[PDB]
Amino acid sequence: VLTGRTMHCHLDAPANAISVCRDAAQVVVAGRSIFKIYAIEEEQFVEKLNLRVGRKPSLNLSCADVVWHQMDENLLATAATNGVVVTWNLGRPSRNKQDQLFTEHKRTVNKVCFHPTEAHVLLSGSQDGFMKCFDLRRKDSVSTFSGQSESVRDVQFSIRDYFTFASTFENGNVQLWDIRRPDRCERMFTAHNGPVFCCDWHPEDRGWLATGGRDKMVKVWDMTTHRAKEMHCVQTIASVARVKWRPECRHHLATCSMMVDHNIYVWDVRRPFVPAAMFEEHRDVTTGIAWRHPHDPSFLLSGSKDSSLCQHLFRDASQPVERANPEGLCYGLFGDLAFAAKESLVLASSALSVFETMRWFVDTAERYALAGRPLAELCDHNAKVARELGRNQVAQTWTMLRIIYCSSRLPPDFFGVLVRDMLHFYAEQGDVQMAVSVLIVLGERVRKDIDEQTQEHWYTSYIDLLQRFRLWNVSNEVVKLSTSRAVSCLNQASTTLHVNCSHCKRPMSSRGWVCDRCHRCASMCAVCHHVVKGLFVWCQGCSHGGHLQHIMKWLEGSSHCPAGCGHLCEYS
Amino acid sequence: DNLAVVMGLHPDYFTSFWRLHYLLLHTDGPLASSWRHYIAIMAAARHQCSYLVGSHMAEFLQTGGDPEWLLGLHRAPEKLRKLSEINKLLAHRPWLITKEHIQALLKTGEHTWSLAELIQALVLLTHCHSLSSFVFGCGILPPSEQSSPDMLCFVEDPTFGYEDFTPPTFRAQDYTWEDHGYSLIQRLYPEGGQLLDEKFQAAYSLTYNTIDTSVLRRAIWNYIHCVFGIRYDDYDYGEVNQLLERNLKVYIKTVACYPEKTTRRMYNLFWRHFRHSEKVHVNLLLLEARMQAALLYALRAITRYMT
Amino acid sequence: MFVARSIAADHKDLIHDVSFDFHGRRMATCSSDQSVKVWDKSESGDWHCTASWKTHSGSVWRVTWAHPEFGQVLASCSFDRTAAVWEEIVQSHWVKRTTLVDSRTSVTDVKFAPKHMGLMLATCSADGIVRIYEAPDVMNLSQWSLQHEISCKLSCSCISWNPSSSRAHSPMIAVGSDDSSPNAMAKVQIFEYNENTRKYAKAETLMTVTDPVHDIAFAPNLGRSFHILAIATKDVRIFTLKPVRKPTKFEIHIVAQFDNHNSQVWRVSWNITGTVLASSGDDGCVRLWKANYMDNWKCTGILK
Ligand SMILES: [Zn+2]
Repeated sequence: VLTGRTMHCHLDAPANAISVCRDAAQVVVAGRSIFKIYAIEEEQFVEKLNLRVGRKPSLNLSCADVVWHQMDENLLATAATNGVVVTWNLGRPSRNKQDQLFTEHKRTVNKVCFHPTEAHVLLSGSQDGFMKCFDLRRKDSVSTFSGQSESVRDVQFSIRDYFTFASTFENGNVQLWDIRRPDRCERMFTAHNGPVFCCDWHPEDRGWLATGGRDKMVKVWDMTTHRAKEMHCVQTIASVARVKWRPECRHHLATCSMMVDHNIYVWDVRRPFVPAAMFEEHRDVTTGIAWRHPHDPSFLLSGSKDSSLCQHLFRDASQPVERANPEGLCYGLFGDLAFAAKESLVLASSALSVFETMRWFVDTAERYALAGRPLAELCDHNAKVARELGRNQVAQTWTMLRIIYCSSRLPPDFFGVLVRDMLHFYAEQGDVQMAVSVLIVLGERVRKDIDEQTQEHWYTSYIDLLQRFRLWNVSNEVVKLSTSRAVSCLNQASTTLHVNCSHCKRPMSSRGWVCDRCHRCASMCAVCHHVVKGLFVWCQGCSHGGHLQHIMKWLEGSSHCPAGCGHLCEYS
Repeated sequence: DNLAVVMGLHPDYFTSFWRLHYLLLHTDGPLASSWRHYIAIMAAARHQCSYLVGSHMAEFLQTGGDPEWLLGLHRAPEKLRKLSEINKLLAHRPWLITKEHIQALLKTGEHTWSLAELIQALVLLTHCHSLSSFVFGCGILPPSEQSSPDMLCFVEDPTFGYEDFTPPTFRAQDYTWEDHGYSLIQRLYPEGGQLLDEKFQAAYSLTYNTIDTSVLRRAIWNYIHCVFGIRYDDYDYGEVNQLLERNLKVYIKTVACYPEKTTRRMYNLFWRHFRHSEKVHVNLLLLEARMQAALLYALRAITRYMT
Repeated sequence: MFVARSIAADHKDLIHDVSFDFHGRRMATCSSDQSVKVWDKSESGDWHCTASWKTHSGSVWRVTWAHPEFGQVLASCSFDRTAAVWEEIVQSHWVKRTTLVDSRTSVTDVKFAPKHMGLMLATCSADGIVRIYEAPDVMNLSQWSLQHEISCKLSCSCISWNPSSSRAHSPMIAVGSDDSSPNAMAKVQIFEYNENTRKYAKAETLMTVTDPVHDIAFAPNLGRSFHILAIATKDVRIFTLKPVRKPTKFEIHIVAQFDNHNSQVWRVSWNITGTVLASSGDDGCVRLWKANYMDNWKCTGILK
């Protein structure tokens, strides 16, 4: 089998390519300024050979893709951003593994692959849309089938059908070729919108290809039929690079990002909106991921740009599913409780219900009286209303206030210090309705006994409560005659409409109904044809209107503007 | 305006440019319209082009701006004053840009910016710079003297211009507008990314006919990206020479850096009996190539700070 | 005895938050499949879905309403490291306005400030940064500015403002941690706004709480002189933050400790007036609590 735990290895330069050997013991981390081969031990990992030993500060040997070949133990090939491809043979006798070089490419090469059985085949992807294949015969190094598309970004050969291969392009169309017939393609479908950066065949099934692209998508296509189809679509938070299937588990994908995200995720494909594991140790974008052996899923090797090679293990993950909050609660103005929780406590869906678990507030607000009567009559009316509603402890307070105020004798200020505490008692339980009501009823007698800030607090809290229930009438009746000056000025700001004539254009000044210049009766009704001296209604489109009641009646049975106009100032 | 007629030489580019302009200057976003016009004026005042500054002063005044801000720059909000040195760097020497400026920009305080406004500010600055370059390189009379069918200062350190060759250079294949730069903008600026991308593809669609097309435009692209310093990885610069000529190189390496000096005679001899449309196409491709490198430098500066 | 009437959300994944707006007649549900749904009340008496779209590219954790004065506005935080603001435009047209992209790791909570000091918004972050936004022009919802930022040196998982509307309580915020650190560092903190230095400052720390915190909620004031806070770590807890007469100094007290759940308590809420408190644990039941004029809290209902 295999053994080992999580590891690190701090490198010298950023790296963007990794490959593993058939022995499941070597890593071939490469990049722009480093090309090493590593041996991993159970405790640490030690460099075994530095392939840049014949060092030359030249661009001849960069790296953007390394592919290890499993037919022998020495055949290796690298892709350079100079457009040249350098293959290596570890069996060479001097300190230089270079075997054969190739310069049959226009601009650059991006991905290099082998073919599992035959050892004399080597594909290559370009930036010029010129994919090529090579051989071991030095003279024979050309098979230059091209797709009239943009830059190639990944080529892969199938597992079972060892005559065909796949390829992905920049515009977003995935193709399928066959080595025996390199003239015409076998399929082409538009996988993404934007480049597709990676692909990976399914180890188990006969034909199952997964492509990831810049559009933050991962799609798995079924190419068994004549026309392909999309089954699953995993949505990631950044552009997807280097997607790879896990071994022995046919429904898991390991995908890394190409920007922003530093983490590595494994998805369940069946459940696409939440991952299964979250490896978070890298402190920059990871660049390569490879499963160590294709027959033992426990270990994943993943180097990054932070100059680090890691071998994290499945068991020591950072799962987000078990660290979630499954439920949610909320109240309502009517005592309705909304409760949602997943159907494992009442596992990929949740059920919610509204529990129909302050009626007196509305009737108390409506039926109370706050002015227009003497003090005794107001207290009596409020007491009667409170008694009829069912609360007697509230009802007797009104009558006691009436007895106190609406009667040598007892000292005049006897109950001042005493009435002053009933306000606080009623306020410190959430019943601001009473406190505000009795404050309004009494006024100047008790005004200079409660701090101004407390008065503002009670007024504002009660006003907000009243407005929540859409009781605008009471909400304005509180503002109009509130004791505090700063509170009784809220409908006094930006509540004056500036109005001018639509004939002479000048602003109607003063308080009248006749234009200064036009000399006409501007405020003329459309239905009454009389003069409007009170409430005038207006239409934003028709620019018409008149008396409130007449326009109401007309719009109840008609649907056109009363002034002829023709514009239906209520769209159906 | 007059510039529209000259720019409308081809229809595959004018639509993209108009779309980007409408998104940048009129569509609602993280910054008020008056602020956008003010930073546009500040950006355009770096090459001392008066056509854009004149066209933008009226727009700033008509959109509820404060006349008091146009009596100089010291009478502007301190939040907008923190952008002066970044504008200075982006104008003519973008190689020397780094994390210190951006961290000072997003440093906590009272005039502290936010990362959803800085990106729009940078895009606007680069757009205005390259537009000024086009205006002074295809001279427009406030209608072009080039072909045929007051100002105050508003500047910090006006005696700073474009320096010599470049120093650690830039290997453009390690940072491309394709793989990752577009990804960063698509996340910071969701709508201003595809419009830039459409504009770039449009600038790459136009090809000349005077005598294999693509190689001619490649020479221009690589030459300007080198004079700014973006050194590529698949080019032999011995092939750059026998694609252009000195009669068509002083023009280009004068407009890209200091377009304030380009007179009638500076153009009078471009080359041959040109069709006068290929020359407009060449003066246009410079717009994209010059606004690309600065944006790449700024995006690299952004990405180093969030990593 | 409430009647549990169930509605079919048809969400393709879990549900993480439900919120009533200002009037008790519309609710908004956020799910883990990048969707936000809105349900309105009929005169018949049932909820029907009236709007649904794709919000983020991650997993939406919370959705909150704003005051009706500023319009019909919604906010949402997601695992894609952003935060958004939406408005309904008259049929059901919900349009995106801004994308607060300043975060680096994730956003866990999002809450609107009480609508007496502007249109202000506070977002948490798993890295431990609480940021406060603002919109000086109340009517452009595309122009948001960053005013303050607080670093709490611990993972952040909840947030809750102070609804007290009096001119005697400087605005303050409460943040809750979720770090399973071996050390018993305090996991609930309080910050308050100082009028003269224009800066948020640490006010008090709840040292007695050394267990992971999943929800934080203040109680509506409506005329009280002190403050009440509810924390759901592993048993429901209620605190008191009475101040001292003239940052400011509070004398914290413990008033309730209810292990009735025999599980981990996830979320809590307050009724409308700071009289009843709700709870939600792993047992799958909601529970209500109330006081008895001796400040002796006791259960007042069990709902399945
Ligand atoms: Zn009308």
